[PDB]
Amino acid sequence: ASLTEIEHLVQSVCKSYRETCQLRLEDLLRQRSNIFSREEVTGYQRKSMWEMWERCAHHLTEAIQYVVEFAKRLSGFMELCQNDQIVLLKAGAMEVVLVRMCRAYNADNRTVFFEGKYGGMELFRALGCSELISSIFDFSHSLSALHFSEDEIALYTALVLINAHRPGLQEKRKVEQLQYNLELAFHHHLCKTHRQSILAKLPPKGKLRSLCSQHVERLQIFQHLHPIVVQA
Amino acid sequence: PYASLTEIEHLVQSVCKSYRETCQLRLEDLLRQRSNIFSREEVTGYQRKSMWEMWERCAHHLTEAIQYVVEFAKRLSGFMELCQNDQIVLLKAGAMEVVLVRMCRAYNADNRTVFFEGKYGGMELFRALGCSELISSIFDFSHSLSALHFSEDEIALYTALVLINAHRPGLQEKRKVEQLQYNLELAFHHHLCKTHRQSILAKLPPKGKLRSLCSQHVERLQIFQHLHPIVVQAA
Ligand SMILES: C[C@H]1[C@H](C)CC[C@]2(C(=O)O)CC[C@]3(C)C(=CC[C@@H]4[C@@]5(C)CC[C@H](O)C(C)(C)[C@@H]5CC[C@]43C)[C@H]12
Ligand SMILES: C[C@H]1[C@H](C)CC[C@]2(C(=O)O)CC[C@]3(C)C(=CC[C@@H]4[C@@]5(C)CC[C@H](O)C(C)(C)[C@@H]5CC[C@]43C)[C@H]12
Repeated sequence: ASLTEIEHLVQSVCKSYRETCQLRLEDLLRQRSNIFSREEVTGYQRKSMWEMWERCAHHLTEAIQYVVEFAKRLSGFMELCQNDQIVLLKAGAMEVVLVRMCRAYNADNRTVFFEGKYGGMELFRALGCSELISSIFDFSHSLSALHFSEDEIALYTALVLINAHRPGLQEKRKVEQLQYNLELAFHHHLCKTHRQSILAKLPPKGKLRSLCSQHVERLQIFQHLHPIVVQA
Repeated sequence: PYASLTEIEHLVQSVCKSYRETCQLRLEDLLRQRSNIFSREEVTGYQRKSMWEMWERCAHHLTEAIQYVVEFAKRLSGFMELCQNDQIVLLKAGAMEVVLVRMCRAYNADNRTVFFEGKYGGMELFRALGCSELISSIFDFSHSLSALHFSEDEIALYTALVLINAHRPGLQEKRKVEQLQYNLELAFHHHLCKTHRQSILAKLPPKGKLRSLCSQHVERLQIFQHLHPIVVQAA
């Protein structure tokens, strides 16, 4: 495609992101000084595994709704058939949530914004999967080190989601073409803003998939269907 | 392993129990409201609404009804043993089909009205949807279902088989679904036998009828930029 087309794709992906970013970055940043006390930590830690999983499913669900609304504003995505839309969301909506997560993560003290205050990974002890949790914290930590702008997140997440490697696609060449255009958009934007250097520092592609499918598997143990599926 | 009388009886109970806990609205509450009918002015207030407003309302009722159907599925212990892919295939194909069966409970065959947003109204309430043939078709279908005079337990067992259908294309563990379907069939037939209700079997909606009605609604939702309503979307 032309320069004008690539520019228009950059603008439309960032617009769609901006409209669906769930919480404003400034609100997340302002809250950084607001940290759970030890007593509040041990209040979280003493909760039933069932209660913590319920909370964490509910945050996952709500964050995924914003990601599906992101996908719905990418005119490329609304052109795909229904099965291919489901395939991309089922594999990618939760991966996008885990990238967006880095906005709510404070690298200075290794804490995340969770339910009104920042807390460290020990807040989630009642989840009973401390290796998974610690790895999630390492992944967000590696993302924080890139210092993403809002627009880099938009462009990077569009690529996470519009992904021709997902198994089960029916219009693979079409998804490949959309993905190709989105890579051009991302690359162009980074060159224009003197930020090409991040491309070599992005996490290995399978890392994100592995972190998500371990979450999905724990949700399944706790009787929650894939969080793309409407439940209550 | 061929299920005992006790095993099949226990299956009848657990399906009816799951239904009862997720039936969304109580039958009594629906029936009591039958005397409460939209006025002509209220009807034309519906009809003047934008296509986008009425599709928003109808998508919203569909979604919420599907959530109760999904919760129905999650309580069928057979269904939680299925793999993730099969769970999706069955709900994508069957959750809204269950909704269109459950709808008959909100349908009054005496005057062909449906309970919608606090009062009963005829199909003309839905004119702004711009698919009058489809809506007329849905009313005929609910009318035909109402003739059967279903009990809640019959809706429970019928709708479990709407969902657990081993012929849905794309199933990866077809054998597992066939096993579940066969027991649900025994459970439904056993219950109908015991209550002298087997005559309803020949009268159940033809193969594909439910599917065609759901696929038409999904297509219209898709025209109005709503993905398949099994997929979580703006709250
Ligand atoms: C993605 C962001 C969003 C941009 C803003 C709101 C968000 C929220 O739901 O509050 C902030 C916290 C995390 C990171 C959000 C969603 C999911 C996670 C999650 C439940 C993800 C799985 C993890 O293992 C863990 C339990 C640590 C987090 C906690 C932070 C949460 C709950 C939301
Ligand atoms: C299934 C029941 C439930 C047992 C009780 C609550 C229910 C509700 O959502 O209020 C009653 C009405 C219908 C039948 C319900 C769900 C969807 C339908 C639907 C939108 C289905 C599609 C049809 O074309 C039509 C537009 C006529 C109906 C309207 C009534 C509704 C909105 C709910």
